[PDB]
Amino acid sequence: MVNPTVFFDIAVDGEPLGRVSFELFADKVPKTAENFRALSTGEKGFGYKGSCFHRIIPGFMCQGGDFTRHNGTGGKSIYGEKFEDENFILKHTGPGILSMANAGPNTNGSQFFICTAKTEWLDGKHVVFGKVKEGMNIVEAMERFGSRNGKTSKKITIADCGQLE
Amino acid sequence: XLLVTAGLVLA
Repeated sequence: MVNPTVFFDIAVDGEPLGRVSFELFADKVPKTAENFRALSTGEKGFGYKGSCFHRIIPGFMCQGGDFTRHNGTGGKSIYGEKFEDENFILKHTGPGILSMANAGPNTNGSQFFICTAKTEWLDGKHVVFGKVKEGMNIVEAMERFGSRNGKTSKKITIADCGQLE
Repeated sequence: XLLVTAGLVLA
């Protein structure tokens, strides 16, 4: 088998920016990788398509995945509202790391963040499950619309998404 | 600080 690859087509105020592809580490965190994969295809009847990155802090990360409230308070996994921290084998080693947002131990839903720098203080607390495969330049472009407090100056949305391989 | 939470964003 091979690790699945998913893509997001990002738009800024409705204008297409570009595509970012991610490799999901199903071989190390199969349950977490599967949750993200299924939310990207929308196969369970809900998902990331049309949602926004509600919090972007330059030099830190881009956060998104709240497809229900769109403000950081919502979203849900494909296993129910929340699921356990699978493992902490992988670390936040640098730009491009894909990791799960949470509200403490065992509270994974649908929210995630893409790191734009090494964030070692999150190691052991947030489950790393993938990495940017192509399109890191689109992620860098995304940062331009963020701020120190996280509010974006333009609406950044996932116009389309799905599985490539 | 620099955390990534869902609901109560901390310092």
